[PDB]
Amino acid sequence: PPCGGRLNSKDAGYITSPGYPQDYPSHQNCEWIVYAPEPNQKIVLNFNPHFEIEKHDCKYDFIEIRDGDSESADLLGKHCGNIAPPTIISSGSMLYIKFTSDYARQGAGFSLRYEIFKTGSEDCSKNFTSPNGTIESPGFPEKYPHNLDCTFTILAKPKMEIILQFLIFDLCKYDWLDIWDGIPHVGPLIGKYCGTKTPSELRSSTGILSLTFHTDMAVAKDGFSARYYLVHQEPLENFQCNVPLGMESGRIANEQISASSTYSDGRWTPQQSRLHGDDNGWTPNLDSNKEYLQVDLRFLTMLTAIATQGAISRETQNGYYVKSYKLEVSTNGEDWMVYRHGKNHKVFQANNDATEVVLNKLHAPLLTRFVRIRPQTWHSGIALRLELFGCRVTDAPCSNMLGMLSGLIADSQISASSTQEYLWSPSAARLVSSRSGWFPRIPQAQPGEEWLQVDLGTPKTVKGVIIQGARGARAFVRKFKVSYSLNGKDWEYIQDPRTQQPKLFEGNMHYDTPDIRRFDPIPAQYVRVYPERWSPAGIGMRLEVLGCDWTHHH
Amino acid sequence: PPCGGRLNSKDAGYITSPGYPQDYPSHQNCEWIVYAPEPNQKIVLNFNPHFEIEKHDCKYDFIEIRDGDSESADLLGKHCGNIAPPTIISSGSMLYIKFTSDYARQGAGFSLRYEIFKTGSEDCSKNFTSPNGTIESPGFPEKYPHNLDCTFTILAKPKMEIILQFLIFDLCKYDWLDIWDGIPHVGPLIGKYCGTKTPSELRSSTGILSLTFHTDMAVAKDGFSARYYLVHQEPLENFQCNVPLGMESGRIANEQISASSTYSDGRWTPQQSRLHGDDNGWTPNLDSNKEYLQVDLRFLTMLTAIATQGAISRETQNGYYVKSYKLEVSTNGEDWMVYRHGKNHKVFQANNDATEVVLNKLHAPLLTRFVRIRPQTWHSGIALRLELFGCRVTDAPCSNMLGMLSGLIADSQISASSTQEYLWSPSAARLVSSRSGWFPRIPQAQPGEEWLQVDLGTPKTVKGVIIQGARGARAFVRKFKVSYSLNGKDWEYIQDPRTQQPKLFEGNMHYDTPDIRRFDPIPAQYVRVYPERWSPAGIGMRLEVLGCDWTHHH
Amino acid sequence: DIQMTQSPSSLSASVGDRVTITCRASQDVSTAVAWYQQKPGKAPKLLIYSASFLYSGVPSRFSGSGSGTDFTLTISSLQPEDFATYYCQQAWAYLPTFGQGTKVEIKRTVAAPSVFIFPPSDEQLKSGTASVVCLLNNFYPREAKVQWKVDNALQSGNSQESVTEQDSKDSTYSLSSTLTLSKADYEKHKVYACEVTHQGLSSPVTKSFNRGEC
Amino acid sequence: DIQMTQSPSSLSASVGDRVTITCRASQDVSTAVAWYQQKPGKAPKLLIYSASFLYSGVPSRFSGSGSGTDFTLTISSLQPEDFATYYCQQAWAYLPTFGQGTKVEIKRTVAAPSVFIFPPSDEQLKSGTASVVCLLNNFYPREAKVQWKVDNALQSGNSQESVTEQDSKDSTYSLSSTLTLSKADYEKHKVYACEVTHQGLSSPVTKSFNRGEC
Amino acid sequence: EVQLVESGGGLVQPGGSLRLSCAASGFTISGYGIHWVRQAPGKGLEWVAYIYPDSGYTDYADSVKGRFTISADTSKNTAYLQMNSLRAEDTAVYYCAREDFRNRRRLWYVMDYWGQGTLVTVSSASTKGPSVFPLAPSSGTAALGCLVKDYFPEPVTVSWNSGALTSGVHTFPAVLQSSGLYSLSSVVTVPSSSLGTQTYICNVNHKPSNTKVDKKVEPKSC
Amino acid sequence: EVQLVESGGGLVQPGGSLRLSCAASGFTISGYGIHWVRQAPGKGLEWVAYIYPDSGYTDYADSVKGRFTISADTSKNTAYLQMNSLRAEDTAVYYCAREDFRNRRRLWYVMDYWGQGTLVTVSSASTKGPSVFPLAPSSGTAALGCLVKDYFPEPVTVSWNSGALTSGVHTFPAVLQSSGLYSLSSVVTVPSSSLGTQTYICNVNHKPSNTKVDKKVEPKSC
Repeated sequence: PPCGGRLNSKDAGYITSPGYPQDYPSHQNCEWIVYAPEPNQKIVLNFNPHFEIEKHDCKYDFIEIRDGDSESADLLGKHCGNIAPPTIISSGSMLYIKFTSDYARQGAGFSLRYEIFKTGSEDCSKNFTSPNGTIESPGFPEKYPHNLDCTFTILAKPKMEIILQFLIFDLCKYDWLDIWDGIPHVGPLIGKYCGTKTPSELRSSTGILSLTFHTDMAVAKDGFSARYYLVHQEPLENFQCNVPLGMESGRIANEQISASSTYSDGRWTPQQSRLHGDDNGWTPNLDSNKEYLQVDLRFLTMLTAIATQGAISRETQNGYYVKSYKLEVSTNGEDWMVYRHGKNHKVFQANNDATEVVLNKLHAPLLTRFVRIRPQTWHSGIALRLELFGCRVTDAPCSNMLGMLSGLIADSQISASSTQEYLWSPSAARLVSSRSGWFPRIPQAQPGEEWLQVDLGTPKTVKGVIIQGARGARAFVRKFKVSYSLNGKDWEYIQDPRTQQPKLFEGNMHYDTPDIRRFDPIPAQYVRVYPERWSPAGIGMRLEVLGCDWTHHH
Repeated sequence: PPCGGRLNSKDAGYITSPGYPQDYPSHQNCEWIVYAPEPNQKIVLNFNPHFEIEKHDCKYDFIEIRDGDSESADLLGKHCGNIAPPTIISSGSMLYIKFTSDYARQGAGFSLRYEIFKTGSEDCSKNFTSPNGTIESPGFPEKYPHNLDCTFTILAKPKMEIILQFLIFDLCKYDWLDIWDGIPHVGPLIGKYCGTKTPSELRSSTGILSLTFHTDMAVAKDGFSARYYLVHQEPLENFQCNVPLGMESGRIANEQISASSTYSDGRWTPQQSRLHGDDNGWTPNLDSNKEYLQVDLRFLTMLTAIATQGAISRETQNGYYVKSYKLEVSTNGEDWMVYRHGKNHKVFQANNDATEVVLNKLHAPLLTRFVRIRPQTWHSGIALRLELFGCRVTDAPCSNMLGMLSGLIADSQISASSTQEYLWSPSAARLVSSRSGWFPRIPQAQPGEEWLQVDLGTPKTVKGVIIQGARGARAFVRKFKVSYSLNGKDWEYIQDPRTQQPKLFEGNMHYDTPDIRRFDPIPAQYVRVYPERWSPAGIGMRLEVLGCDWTHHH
Repeated sequence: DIQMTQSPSSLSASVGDRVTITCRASQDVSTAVAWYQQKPGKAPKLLIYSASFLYSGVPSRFSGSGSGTDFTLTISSLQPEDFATYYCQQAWAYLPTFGQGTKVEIKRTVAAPSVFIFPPSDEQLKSGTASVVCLLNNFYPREAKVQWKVDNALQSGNSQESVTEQDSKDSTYSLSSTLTLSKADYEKHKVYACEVTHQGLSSPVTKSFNRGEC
Repeated sequence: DIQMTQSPSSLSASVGDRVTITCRASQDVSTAVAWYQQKPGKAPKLLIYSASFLYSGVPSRFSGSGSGTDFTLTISSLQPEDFATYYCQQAWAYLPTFGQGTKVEIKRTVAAPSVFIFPPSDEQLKSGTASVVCLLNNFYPREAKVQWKVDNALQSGNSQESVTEQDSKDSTYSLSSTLTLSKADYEKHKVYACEVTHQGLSSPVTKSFNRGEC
Repeated sequence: EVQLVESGGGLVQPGGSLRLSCAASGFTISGYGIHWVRQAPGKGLEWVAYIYPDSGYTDYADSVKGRFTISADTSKNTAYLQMNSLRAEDTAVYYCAREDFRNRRRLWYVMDYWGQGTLVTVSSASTKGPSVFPLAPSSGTAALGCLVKDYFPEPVTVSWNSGALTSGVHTFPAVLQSSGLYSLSSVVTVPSSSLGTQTYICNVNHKPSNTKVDKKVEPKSC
Repeated sequence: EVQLVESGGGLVQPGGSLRLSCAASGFTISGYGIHWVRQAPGKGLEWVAYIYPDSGYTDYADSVKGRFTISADTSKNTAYLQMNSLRAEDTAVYYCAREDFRNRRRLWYVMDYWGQGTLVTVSSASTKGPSVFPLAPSSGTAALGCLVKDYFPEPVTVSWNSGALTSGVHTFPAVLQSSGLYSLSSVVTVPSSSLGTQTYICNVNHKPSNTKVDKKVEPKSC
């Protein structure tokens, strides 16, 4: 019975060092997460006075309570010895406990009790179904005289884009509103907002977009008002994936554009990098190949071309421009890939002057969120104007992301052949959003032996998979096969007609930058990816499934 | 107002981070000791809920409560964040608190309240004045149905040796009895005893010898019975400091003799190293120059000669013997000095055979407690029989140690020109017993500017000083002068007749091994040592004063 | 204990006037000072914490300054509803303490009172004693003279005033004068009257009644 | 809850005999078991903790073993003073629990009882009812037959026994038989007697009295 | 919704004892600070005591130290204030207020939610239910009321037609008569056309005596 | 010296309430474990509840959970046990015992010091003081005693000559009569030569009725 887990504190419970009161084993790594079922609520822990753990200076054995979830939450306490810790009340809806044991000597251990601590706050959450409506604070334009902690999620039928736009925003410890590309703390974070930091319009085709929203009576007046729209799309076949993603049009907001630095005078800001801008452009604080213009596309986007120009100094008529550059991309803005062509990097031939435009279509389309252009050579200085071109992965017909990334596929529908940790969070396998990835028990396994499986929950038309490496000697899958099933019990491998043989799909060349693999549309409730080849570090994988719903007679 | 100190919890009090509730300063090192006036008692602390200290993982700012006194007591708790620690009850009569602040950002801090926690235990302490009597547990031979925590101290008029000898000893966490060469936790520890570890006879001429004695109801039957005697001595002038210290006679107990190792068969134990023993001798487990025979003389003794022999294997008639050796000495068994002759070490020419005895008189007498002989060359193997010769520093006439080592001179009677720590424990200046030593504020001072001073408390005949280096780049004083005074206000330097000039005494050649300096007996209530020269690390010093009481007409 | 003393201890000021209560602490208190608002017969409400931070729901017209030993509340655009008593508290020492409080009064147009006079009722006389009321409904300012006459025998030291708390809408007071005497003494006289001098009357109004009436 | 059950639930054994109480726990308890000693009408005393450790003051003749689910107390050289009831307790679960207890009795030489008989007193008869006592002072064993006769009418189901707790010095019992009847019925008869069969008498002793006496 | 409701206050003999209850709804009281603040009739707010139930930390104003004992039953989500050896000058309304300090150094010892207050009165004087006499109109706007006379202790509560009539009413502050008993009057002004064709009943209520008498005021003569 | 002294036990109506007090002398109770253990007349020891006052940790045997509330006032160095909704089968003697756990894993939940016990009796039956009748000798060793009859509740305490005479006395266990009231007898055997020339007075005491009657036993006739 593997120690640790995730407990839903709706019902008060206990957590104790494995043996307790029997002495705890050596070489031990229990971690728990205690969560309340409402954002509203807090967790409270009270320890049993009979508490014994090894002394010294907690160098060796100890208990650690952290505030939130994961090891990078703030440390509420680290204890060891014979004194139980004092009541720990969470500040969020979640707590993380970790027990550590050295390979030498032990003691009785510890027992605590968890339960929901009620603060006074109200859960004002609402789901939004309707074609158009207002999402706002209760009582807006004024203060709702109560704490709040609320989920607003927009849900859209497939083929419908969600447009969210904020009218007023008036709020980072007391108040905040984060926006999620999915279910909160399951989908990726689009961004945390607070203050009068009024957030730019968002267009999501993920099928959900949700806001978590928290307030305090200590903030005198605060609230927000937004509008949402559900606009029908129509996937053409005759459709090129080369539309501009919106530097010139502005569909990419200033908020989304950033850079390593900018000139001291502040007259060559990032927000001037928009293609065809009549006011200078982007230049950094120095000119070196260690510099970059960053655009956050917010949602997982397909990039197919880059177009760049130089810039004429509006105050001096000088002509600055980039002559060549590298491209650097990431799904989360933390893990980065420099675009390759063959073995080594790809140097893009850019401009010959300030005014004229130079286009560069990528070799093949690249799936990402954050984009960095990186100047390598230039004339005079580093000037830059830019458009990005591509389209949505959803613009293909029957090509919806089916829930791994958002959270509409639950943890319960995500299974695997083996897993390396005794007790393994199924959300670890989610494309982009998972903090690490799926690793099997011996991650250097024999091919066709290991697999990850997704239960879509009802029979769907499945048309592709998106495959990604693993974040946390960095594993990714180099080649794989796919089987599908309706019964969960009778399975067909996706066949290759040339070879007459289970088709062997290409995988990733990188632990972060994912790859879309499509195939003839088949009916399936269950899909399985079986790795065949991988990087030297072993199998590490994240996955999403592409497809759409089933639909005549007389 | 320097933060930290020593508080006597007889009256309940408060301790808070300097500013509290004003934010605490950066770069901060407050340490406190909270002590109960009876061994009997425990300390309890309760914290104020309004507790704020910097987070992260207590890497930077924190509070530490340790169980006893000093940094090497067990850690009862280390806290940081916004959660005050839970009640901490001591296990002894003392607690140690330390607050740490980084050079970056702070918070409100902390406040706690201290007071005596009553456990139930009885303080059965007695002082012993009388010529002869029994020191024992209450109710001995049986269990006193109560916890106990008691000081037994023997006090002797000067010129009287104290002899303590134990009849029965029947007791290391629940029960113990430590014996102190002085006032407990002020004088040196002679040794901690517990179990049926029946302690050997002790002869102390220090003027006090005391026992601390602790029991528990969890130990079913325990107690001890001892006898003490006060025997009059008479200091001769015609007296050589060359008496045997008691390997052959046995006045040095087996308990006191030890070694790096011993042969595997257990037939050459340390307890066979007694001079003229008819059963083999001492041999180690290997034969190498990294080996030693150790004798603990218990009290600060004067060593003047070493006599050694070899040994004939009683079971095989072979002849083993040491040919040369080095001598290694320490006042506390932790800090060691290898005896020198001129620059380099002193190799002693020992034996030429097993049977015959070889004497070696030291160059000049050496003041120590722990002695190690260290074989360098030998015939066949390392065999050793041994006598140590010398006498008591007290065997000189009017040469009593006047209280620095024992604690009969109080902290209040110990003053200095400067001191390096803002708030400076006066007991730091005590010969042998002090854990570190007296250091001035800039320990590289201008000569005659700094001084340490001892208020003997009434006008005495002072006849010498004992001077020692400092334990905690190791300071000792190489040359010094001494002034004395009756008024505390009119001061005479001890003059040198040859030079007609304040006499300049030789100091130490070592941070541990002390040196006795005597002089014409003068009347004095106050004595001052003024360092003139020192080691490269600066002034560091410990001191005792030698002398005796004032006494005719018609 | 740290003592807090408030200045002034009471004030009247017109609607829309800026208004400034002050609070001096008996020793440094950093910015750890709170302001509460108490309307009569109701629990206090937090307005300001940590010297200068508005608590939730509080009209932005309230604001606090201060930083050590002197602190200041400021109502910038005074409203009728702001009639109340305002307390500062130090939130620094182990033991909290408050100021004695500043009572704010709203200054309005002068309002002439309506004076009514009530005799006792049979029910009351029958028990033992009789009492005669004089309602001065709704007026301003509160400073109003009441005189009683019993066959013109200007009685005094045998009756009592009770004044309503200032209306937090119309900013007016009402006042009751109740006149006690034994039925023995009450029957001595027939016509009792009540006279009211108050600024907003150009001359004294006197209300009266006939004992027996019909 | 963890249940503890003790074996045997009572025993008699001679002075100097080794004696062995046993305690079986309803699930593993490591060595976390305590033994208490209760003398009648007195609070329990800790004897043994953590299965095998003597508590302070306890005669070394007591000792405990056990290690998991079975545990055993052992009094090696039984003494009269050791008459008592002995409880085991588990000191492992969040909630403590005890065994039902083992009652130890000391086996001595047979002691013939002294039988005394008391009539009622005037004081008592006057109120309403009368009661006639039969003290059997100091005997062993406790198993003793009492018979009552009222003009030889072997009465039964109209009287009550109360037995002293075994003396922890001489190891003997005393016993009282109290006979209730109304004064109405009591005057019917003159000579009442009490008869005592008990092992240590070679034949039944019968004590008696004359009503009125003088 | 965060609420506090005090109870258990009232008249009490000097030297006597009494026990207030502060009862939290909407949140768990452990892990907050529960303070008692008292206010003597028409005087300023006095801080009296507090408790922080998780820790047990309590403390008291000198004016009550040794005589008052703050405490808390968290299984009942309530805080108590046991007052003993009661003096006259303890007479006051007693508020209990919440302090939210965990993670909020700026709101330490700040009292964000206040109970409604309960009235503790300390007098050797005994309880006494009131006499309710009507104040009858004459024989535009005429006015009328009720005279609540000869009661103790405070407070009385008046209403007209059981709350139906609020606008225009004026219930006066009780004055302390020379006799030692309080008396107040409640009046309402109303149209002298709707006079004499409308039910005007005042509703006097006095918890301390358990008296309700609803008196109907009319303009009578002959 | 470590001591515990219970108080506040006695007769109580079923459904009624009662509050035991365990009062520590010699040590501070916070930072120990204070347990309540009960013992139903002539049956085994039942653990009932406990408290660890520094933390607040409490817990209860199911047989009392919801009806009993253990607590502690450390300013008074006392622990309490508030029992409510009292059933008959709660009738028992109630001991409070100390547990010393800090730094002593082997003595966890071990109860090292026990109070003297207080008797809680739960009956609809009312109090009743006793009648004391003498048991007079005859007309080596003759014996004599006192019959304490018709009382409730338990216990009665007998002594002879106010403690002066202990050796040879035998106070019997009260039996429950069919009438519902208890009765016991105390006897002492003594020399029939020192008989009739020696004061023999028994001293019966019954707290529950506040009765002391010291009855003098003589051998009387005619």
